[PDB]
Amino acid sequence: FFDEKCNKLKGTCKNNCGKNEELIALCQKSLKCCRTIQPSGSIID
Repeated sequence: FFDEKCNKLKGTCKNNCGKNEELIALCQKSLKCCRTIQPSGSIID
């Protein structure tokens, strides 16, 4: 449910977070929902 909503927020479940990506939710199979955050501005918060 948590990163199911992350899926809606277009967060991809990967092992290690990539470019400007942060860990927002813990998935199964050791995947983590990482959001590709937009730079230049104050992230997403």
